[PDB]
Amino acid sequence: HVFESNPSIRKRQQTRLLRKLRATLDEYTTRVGQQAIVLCISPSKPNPVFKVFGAAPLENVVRKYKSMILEDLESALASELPPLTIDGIPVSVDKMTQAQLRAFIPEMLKYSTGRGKPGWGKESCKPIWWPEDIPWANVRSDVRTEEQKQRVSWTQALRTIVKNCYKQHGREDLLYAF
Amino acid sequence: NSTAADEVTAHLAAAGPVGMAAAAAVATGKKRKRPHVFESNPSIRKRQQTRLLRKLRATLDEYTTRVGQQAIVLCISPSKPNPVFKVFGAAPLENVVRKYKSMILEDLESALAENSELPPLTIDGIPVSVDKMTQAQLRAFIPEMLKYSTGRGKPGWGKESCKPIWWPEDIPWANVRSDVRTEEQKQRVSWTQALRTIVKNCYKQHGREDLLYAFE
DNA sequence: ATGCGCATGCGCAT
DNA sequence: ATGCGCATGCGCAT
Repeated sequence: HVFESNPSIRKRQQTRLLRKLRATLDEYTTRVGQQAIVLCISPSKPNPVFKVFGAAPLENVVRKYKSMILEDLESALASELPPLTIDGIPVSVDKMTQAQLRAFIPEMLKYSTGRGKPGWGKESCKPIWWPEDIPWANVRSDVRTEEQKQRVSWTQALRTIVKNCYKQHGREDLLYAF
Repeated sequence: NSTAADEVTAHLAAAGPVGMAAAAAVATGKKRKRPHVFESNPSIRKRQQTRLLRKLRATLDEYTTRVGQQAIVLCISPSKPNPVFKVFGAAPLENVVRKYKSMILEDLESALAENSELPPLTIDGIPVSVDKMTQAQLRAFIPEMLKYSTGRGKPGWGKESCKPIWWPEDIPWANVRSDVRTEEQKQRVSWTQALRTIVKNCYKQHGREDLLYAFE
């Protein structure tokens, strides 16, 4: 998507998306039975909008933090690939489990190639950085030769897939968490 | 916020602070007359949580891009020892909010403060039926259930002097870490069913079979 | 001695 | 066509 430069269209979209956020969140909080809120902010003068909606009592709890969150936010304000984080927490590539790597790699691929679907098994879709000793095949199930498995554990091969991608894009800053 | 006035939210609210958080969340929606209802099956509920978080992330992304405005979703489960506190959305608001995990958790817990030898069956504080637990959850639960049932810190796996009186006759008295049944035993009863039988037998023996079937 | 949690396959909804 | 998440062994810290 793109920022909507026309304000009339921007207010139309805001209304549509905010409302869709409310309906999706209401479905989430009821069906999952979990406290969750959406928080939207604009520090525009002279009255910044601090809009919270979702589950009670989380909604009123978060509202009490308007002044502090607004303060802290003005302040933070003072080749793309995902950061090495699983659920908002940073992980070393060497810290990720096989299960974390199997989930991380298809997301990484989307960023690296631009494709929503990787096209496993089609050589025309294989990235240039794909490791030479790993078949271009769904990481769902290791299909390497049995001697390949003796040399390199599957967890280590999966880490190599990730390391090759970040280095190919020159994103050591993300891989090593500078 | 009055949660006792519906059976599902009633059972949720009596499970403790995680369940009170859940009951209050479901009750928020009952006030808006919304169509949906809570999902008692933890495998379906996990699947819906995944689908629905994906949709929220995508809508937050579109909103933040098209409207140009910082926006996050925050989800919390006040569990112990590790509470769920996931924030996602626009940066840097995402990281601003993360720094208040401490305060927001204690503030949520405050606002929510408004007879069995055997523990309740819950997944991360949410009541669950024994027939809906996964194999991993049953296998992890059994050694904790043995501590409660026998009072022993160590179960003495394989010591016949430690085998519980309710232990199922067609399962070796052996660490549920690894199924050591014979192949014919394995063909007759799935490992998940055997593990359910271990649990069911224990609760039956203690007279607390009512703790086994949350939400039917 | 014993259970936490990874490894990894693979069912199956997508 | 594709990746979530359950089934179970087992490494290994305790």
